[PDB]
Amino acid sequence: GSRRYDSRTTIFSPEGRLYQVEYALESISHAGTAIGIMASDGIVLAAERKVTSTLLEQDTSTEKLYKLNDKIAVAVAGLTADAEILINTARIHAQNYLKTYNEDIPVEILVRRLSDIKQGYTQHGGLRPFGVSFIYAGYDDRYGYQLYTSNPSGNYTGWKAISVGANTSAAQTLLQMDYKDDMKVDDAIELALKTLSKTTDSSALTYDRLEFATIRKGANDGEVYQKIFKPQEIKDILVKTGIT
Amino acid sequence: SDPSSINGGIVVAMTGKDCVAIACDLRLGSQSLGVSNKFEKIFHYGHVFLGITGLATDVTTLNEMFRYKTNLYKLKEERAIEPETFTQLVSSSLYERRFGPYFVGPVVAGINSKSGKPFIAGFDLIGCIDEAKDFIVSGTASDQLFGMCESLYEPNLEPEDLFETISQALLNAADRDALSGWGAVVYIIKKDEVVKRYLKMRQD
Amino acid sequence: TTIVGVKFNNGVVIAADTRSTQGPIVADKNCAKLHRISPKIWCAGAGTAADTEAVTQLIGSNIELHSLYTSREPRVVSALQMLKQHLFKYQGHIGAYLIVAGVDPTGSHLFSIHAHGSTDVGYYLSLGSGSLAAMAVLESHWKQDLTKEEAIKLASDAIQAGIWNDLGSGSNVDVCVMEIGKDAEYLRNYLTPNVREEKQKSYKFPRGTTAVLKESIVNICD
Amino acid sequence: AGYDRHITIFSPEGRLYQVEYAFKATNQTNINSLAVRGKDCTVVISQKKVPDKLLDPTTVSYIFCISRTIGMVVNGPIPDARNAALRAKAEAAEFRYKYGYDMPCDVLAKRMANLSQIYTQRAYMRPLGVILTFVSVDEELGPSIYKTDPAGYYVGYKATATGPKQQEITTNLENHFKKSKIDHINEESWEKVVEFAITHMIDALGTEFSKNDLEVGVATKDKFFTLSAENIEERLVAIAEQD
Amino acid sequence: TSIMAVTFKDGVILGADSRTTTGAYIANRVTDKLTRVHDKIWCCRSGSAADTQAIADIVQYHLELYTSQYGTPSTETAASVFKELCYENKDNLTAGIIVAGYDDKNKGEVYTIPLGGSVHKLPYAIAGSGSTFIYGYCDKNFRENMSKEETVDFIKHSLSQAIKWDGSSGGVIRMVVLTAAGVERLIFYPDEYEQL
Amino acid sequence: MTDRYSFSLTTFSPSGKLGQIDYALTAVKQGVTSLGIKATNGVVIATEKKSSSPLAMSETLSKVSLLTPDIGAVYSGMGPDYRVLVDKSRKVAHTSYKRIYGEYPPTKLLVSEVAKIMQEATQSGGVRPFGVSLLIAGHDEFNGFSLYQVDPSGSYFPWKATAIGKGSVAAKTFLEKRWNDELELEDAIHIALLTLKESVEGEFNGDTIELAIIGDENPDLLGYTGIPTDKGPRFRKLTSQEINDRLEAL
Amino acid sequence: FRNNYDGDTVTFSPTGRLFQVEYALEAIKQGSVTVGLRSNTHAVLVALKRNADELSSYQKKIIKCDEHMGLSLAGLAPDARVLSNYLRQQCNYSSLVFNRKLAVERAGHLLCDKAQKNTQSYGGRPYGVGLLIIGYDKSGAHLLEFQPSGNVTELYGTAIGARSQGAKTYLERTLDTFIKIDGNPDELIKAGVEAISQSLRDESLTVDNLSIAIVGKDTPFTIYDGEAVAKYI
Amino acid sequence: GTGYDLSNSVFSPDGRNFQVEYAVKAVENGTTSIGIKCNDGVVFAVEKLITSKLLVPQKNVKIQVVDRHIGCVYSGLIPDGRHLVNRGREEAASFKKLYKTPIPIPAFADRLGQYVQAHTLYNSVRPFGVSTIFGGVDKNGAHLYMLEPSGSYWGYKGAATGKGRQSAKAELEKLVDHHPEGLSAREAVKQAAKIIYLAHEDNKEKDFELEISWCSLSETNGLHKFVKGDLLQEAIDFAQKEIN
Ligand SMILES: *[C@@H](CS(C)(=O)=O)[C@H](Cc1ccc(CN)cc1)NC(=O)[C@H](CC(C)C)NC(=O)[C@H](CC(C)C)NC(=O)[C@H](Cc1ccccc1)N=[N+]=[N-]
Repeated sequence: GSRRYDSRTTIFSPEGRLYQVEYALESISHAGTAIGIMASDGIVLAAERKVTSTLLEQDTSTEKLYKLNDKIAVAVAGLTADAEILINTARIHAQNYLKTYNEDIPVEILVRRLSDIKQGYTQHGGLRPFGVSFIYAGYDDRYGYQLYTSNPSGNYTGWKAISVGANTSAAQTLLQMDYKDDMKVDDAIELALKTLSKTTDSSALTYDRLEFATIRKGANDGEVYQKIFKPQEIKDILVKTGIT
Repeated sequence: SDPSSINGGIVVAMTGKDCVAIACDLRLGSQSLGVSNKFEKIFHYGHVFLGITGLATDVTTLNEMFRYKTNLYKLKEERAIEPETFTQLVSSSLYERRFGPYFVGPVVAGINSKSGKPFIAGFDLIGCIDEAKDFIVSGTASDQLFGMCESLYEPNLEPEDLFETISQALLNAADRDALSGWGAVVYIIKKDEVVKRYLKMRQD
Repeated sequence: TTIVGVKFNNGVVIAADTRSTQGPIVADKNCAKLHRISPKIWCAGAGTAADTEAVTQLIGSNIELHSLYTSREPRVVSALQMLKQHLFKYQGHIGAYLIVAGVDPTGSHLFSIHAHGSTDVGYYLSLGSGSLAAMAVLESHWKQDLTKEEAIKLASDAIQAGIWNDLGSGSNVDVCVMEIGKDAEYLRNYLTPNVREEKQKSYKFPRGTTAVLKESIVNICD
Repeated sequence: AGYDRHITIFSPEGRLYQVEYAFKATNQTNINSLAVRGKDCTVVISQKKVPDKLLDPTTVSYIFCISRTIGMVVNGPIPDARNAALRAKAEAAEFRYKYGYDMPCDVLAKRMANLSQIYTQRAYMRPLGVILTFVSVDEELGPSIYKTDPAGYYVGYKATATGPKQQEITTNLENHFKKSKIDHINEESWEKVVEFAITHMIDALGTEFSKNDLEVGVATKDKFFTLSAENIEERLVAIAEQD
Repeated sequence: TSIMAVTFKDGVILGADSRTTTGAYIANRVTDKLTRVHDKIWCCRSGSAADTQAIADIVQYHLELYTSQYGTPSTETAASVFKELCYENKDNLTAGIIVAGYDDKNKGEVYTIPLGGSVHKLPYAIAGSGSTFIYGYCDKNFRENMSKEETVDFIKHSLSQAIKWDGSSGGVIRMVVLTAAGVERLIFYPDEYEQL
Repeated sequence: MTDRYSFSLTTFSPSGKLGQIDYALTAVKQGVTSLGIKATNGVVIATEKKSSSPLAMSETLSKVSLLTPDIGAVYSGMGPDYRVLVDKSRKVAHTSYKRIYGEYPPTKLLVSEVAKIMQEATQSGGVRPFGVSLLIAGHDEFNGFSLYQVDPSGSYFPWKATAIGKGSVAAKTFLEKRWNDELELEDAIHIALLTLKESVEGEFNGDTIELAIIGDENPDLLGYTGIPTDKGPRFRKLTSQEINDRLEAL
Repeated sequence: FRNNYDGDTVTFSPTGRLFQVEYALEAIKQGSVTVGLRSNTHAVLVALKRNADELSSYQKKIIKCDEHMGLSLAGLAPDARVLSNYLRQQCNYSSLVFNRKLAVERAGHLLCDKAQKNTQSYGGRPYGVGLLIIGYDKSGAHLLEFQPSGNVTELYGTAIGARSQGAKTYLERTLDTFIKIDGNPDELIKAGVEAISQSLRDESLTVDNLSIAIVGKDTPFTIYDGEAVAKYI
Repeated sequence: GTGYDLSNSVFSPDGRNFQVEYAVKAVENGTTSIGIKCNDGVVFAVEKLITSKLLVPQKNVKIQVVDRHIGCVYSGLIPDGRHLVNRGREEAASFKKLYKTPIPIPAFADRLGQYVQAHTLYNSVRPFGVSTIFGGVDKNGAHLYMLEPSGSYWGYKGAATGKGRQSAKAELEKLVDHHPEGLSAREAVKQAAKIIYLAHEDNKEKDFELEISWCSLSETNGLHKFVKGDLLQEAIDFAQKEIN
């Protein structure tokens, strides 16, 4: 019958490992590096664009940084198409919660639900897992500023500073070296740019190869504001930090 | 028996010179018994305003539905919805429930952000678009509102003058209806600012 | 409602009134009853207005997809077959009474569809509450081989009969001419014989007439 | 890994071997066929080979009457041919019922090509090892030839040929249209267009035919029909009184 | 509605009026009730216009698919397809259909299908609201193996009386002749048949 | 009977590569060269009509297809896979958008819908990925003019100018030299014909070249007059004559 | 060769054989022997029951389908339960709907068609049991042999299972004798006991070992076990 | 490479379906059966290998009737042949229910043809291990057909399949040449008996039983009937006379 061509995506190895999960994590380790850093007064999302050309339109481009909610945003590492499938369902779940309780969905509940969908493809279905790793930056009135990460296994953890994609071992060592608990967002913006510039496989870190986002509660407002940095805004902050 | 006469309430919209106005009463009732004097019937999603009359459970449901839909719209389009586009969204959403309809009379009011053109629209319970240039009325005192608007209305009224027109059209129509009144609220919508005013009226 | 359809020597013309009613109350004094299925196939609605609007837009959407699939101009028989089979399926619950007309690679056509799914074919047709007033004019002035100008005049006179004599109809006359060789011309408000006279008094209130309890500015920008 | 040649999945080269082998199954019958357009007609000639004496010659056919207007000649095994024939007839009747007018030749071709594309993408449905040539006189396009393959590819033709000796017939027709400068056979009656198709069939293949060696299908305004053995015999007498 | 089909020496002729009414109003006075389901198989429609049009369209679809596979269907086959739709959906349909077709072997045949969904093969059949008034006339005037001229006169005189008494019937008398020669359309105007 | 292929045919290899995607991209590289250039007041998409036979009519096979009156698409790779995607893209423009909002989808969203269909062909049971890359050019009120490239993986990225297929590497390099942010539509068409010439081996005329533009509204292609807001489609396919006139000024 | 084409029943071999069907037939030859034989008035089933241990019971081999029909099994017992239960339903359907006793010939056609469906579809396995169906209908006494391949044959006498060739050769020789045993059930049973003893090799047929069933002209299908088969040993 | 013969719907490098060809081998191994089209009907005949004296004579009927005018005979896997007839009986009943008239033979031939062809399209189903010779009398004359495991069928003057198909086809070809005017129903029954006896030499090791059936317009009123009693013995004697 059809049994002959079955790869068996949801089976254990003799060691107790999940083949497709391990190989999907190997796929992500080649994708552009995404870094999230939590500060006392906000969260910083930074991402390095993989493969760029002179004729690539950057102003309309969005491949790694996505807006799920007015308070929650994500950094993408892996397959862009596979990410958008999960991103769309996450946006629906956020709106389902708001329709049910008349309140914005707490960050963890959205993260857990997406991780459970990723888990589903690991245990049943016979389908390949999503080759995507997310970094969740969000705010709710319970835990305040939160930073999560999720991978093809369906496992999620909280972080003060985390990196996904290429050169994670090098990036995590640099972050663990220069991070402090009383950091400001402006300091966290600088750290993210310094860590990426040192882990870059390319020659120099320019604005056309970067995506930047901050989630801050503006002191002159009292509400949480998301700011996806424009090509010019990334170009400005690149000069101020001392990279040019 | 009639689901459009259990709770009561009225909504009226009017266009002016570079401005639109939408007004509603605050009464929530159960037949003859008055229950609440705070039930607002006008909602907004970005710069587009929507006033809903009829069965209150459906008024709340549709508001939660259109908040749900405009939020997902804003995330995909990367822009706020326009009054013309939202009108079509309401129309298609109501007709989706053709043989099990929401007992409502929705009213869309707003100004297009790109053209600066004033826009108002009305619907029946199954989604037929009534796009009039002058005024749109809905509710238990729709007959009274039609008579007030047809007489008082004149084209190209200034924001300050349009307020007086819509407020007097709402107040006098509500006083001839047993299921309407118990306070009122008027929205004055411009390209840059929107003013919300609570009206002083009879409480009987 | 009052809607008509008249065929002439080189095409077909449809006309309608512009009155929309909620029982005895006029909701829209100038509504568009002439809808477009495809560029050269137009439709006139009668009965449940939401039903006529949605059934025209659904078939119009499917006709466009069929046109792109077949690489051919939409046919009136196709719109007719898709409308009747849809309406028959719902046993007349979708209260859509339509006069469908248009020109295609096969020629000029004029049909009328009822809510239950039944279809008719003729040179002159009428539907709505002013159908009998319109038909009376059509049965008195129609002749074979009409010119474009004669067909517009006959269809316009039929709508006027519905406007003056039927209470469910009034206001303006909308006309759409569809000639075999040319583009379809939609004449919005072809006649306006019902302009409301200037009011005897201006009812502009002096500023500060209405009593206000509370005032605040609404936040629109996110 | 080596199962890329067993099911319809991509090979390292970006090829689909099951589709390629389905093309090879089309020449299993060893039958050649050609299609030409007249001034207001379309004619298909196909080789008729009856090897066994126990066979009923009247039942041996590769030309099908799909609808009143559309006819189809098939190159490939007869079980797959009749599978495509029954489906085309079902699609033709359904189109007329749903859309009120007879399905055009190019539309049916596109529909059958879309179905063939599905077998190219989905694993459980094998491709049909047949090449379908649809012919009719369309009410909008006139005389039409549209041919579909196991790959799901389809295109219109001025004239076409299919079979093991396809290239010999193709180049023969190519050279004629380079000479005539027109894209059709300039002839009023279909009989002479049938005569043209038989003549060029003989010139390309280098073989003479009897009344039982050929199979002819003619498409005219509002009708497609197939010629009997005596109708072909009359056509073979006419070409003999020229050479 | 007044519909009839009469078999004769050379084949069969179908006859119908042109009136469709919505109460007392004549919505269409030039209706064609004689519907083609196959080249030489036609039907007479009575009852609900929406029902009869939908049934006739499905039968025409079935017979077209039949011709593609098995060739020209018989009149009995066409009547069976009509019957299958009428009988199986008897609770939802109001359709009185007379099926009349020409065969080269069977000559002219008539099958009437009343409301219940039964089949009745007859030399001639009358149906519709106006047919009740001509039961006595048709039974006394019908002969088997009449000429084309005689059959046209028989139907013309019968339907004229049916139109005269029945308010639901009227307009013009339409006829379709089915023989080996082909298909012929006939039409008779009020100024002719009213004074018979 | 019944589809027993409920499992994925595309799986992750030990190296992390998705084999069937890589092989689908290989099939695109074998395909005929197609390009797209975005100007200030329009977008142009062009390809070569590689005629499989001189007897075959090249007009009956359109490689450039209209999706909405303002959006067009071109491809490189497997022809049959493109044709079914066009049918799905046209339908999803109505079902997922037009029947809801009463208007046609913006270019970015329709591209996102096409990308979703192609993504599902990578993950769903018993299917292979589409062996095509698409260049979708369109216009909408709030975004202006845009050009997108959709890959077999379902990944899409916006372009100022790009090419896909046989000589895509050589064509993109030439496009990098000639493109600027001040190009007019006529300039973009001129560069398009220059870039495509290097890929074309044989005859280079209006009969062998297929070209379409997304520019100004065409009231003459609307089919009706009377409604002021309706001004016509922005998508326009250039005729064989219109191409030949611009080839003389090469 | 064989290893590549014996994975499932859906696959043919290069020679045109179905090995999964052939492996299912091997399950019969492993099973205990059972003998069927008939005359013009009666039909008899004689079955040798098999025990696992000397502490275990001798597993039943004969199942009653209806008042006029029954069968003996050889091979997988649960597969015989499924097929006998289906035959019980088909005999029941004919009696309730048509008030008609199901013909033994038609009963064989139903078992043939049910076993065939397991040999053409993927996922399914062939039945691993052979059946000997006896019955008295409107056309007299009958005996049928069922095979997992789907093949059903009407026979005067037969035997299936281990060493069943010994009994089959006996019945082929005694053919002219037992076909004429009419109006005497005791002599027909003894002929079947003499048949089953030809297949003996390990032990001799004892009281709790022997199983005999009979159906005929004025005899409803009844199974005799233990004390009731003592006068035949 | 190899392995193209393991799965059903798989095309081999030379465009062949081996699983279908393997099913033909099951037919060739099977018993010989023939069909003769006469002047106003058809005659079917089949060999019945007597395995032992235990087989009850004239009981194990192989030839089957579809509707009341179609006769079917097959060679190879008998259970597969019964499955095809069951489908044909349902297919004939479906035709009569909708169209009133009994199903035409060319119409019935395609119905079996499409059904057998369907079993060559999937790897979840196995091809039929039978070649079926069938036919009868309808509106316009008599018809004879032979259906192959591939789904391929044609009209036949004389059909033969099984163990001794070559000996049968040789005898059938002699009849077509010597009788261009057309054999009669009486003669076809006698001749069918001879052909089976002559084709039995390919299986002369085992004793056999002869079974004949016919459907003639003048002899059986166009209804399928079995040859029994005197006419059967007359045919047996005609064969036993010309075998020596
Ligand atoms: C003339 C039809 S008639 C029946 O011959 O008088 C007009 C036709 C029309 C067609 C298209 C447009 C363009 N959108 C406008 C008008 N028909 C009407 O005026 C109908 C008359 C009904 C059938 C009595 N009125 C309506 O459709 C109105 C729409 C208003 C709000 C613009 N709606 C209704 O009357 C709703 C009917 C209804 C009630 C319960 C369930 C479903 C439908 N009632 N409300 N509200």
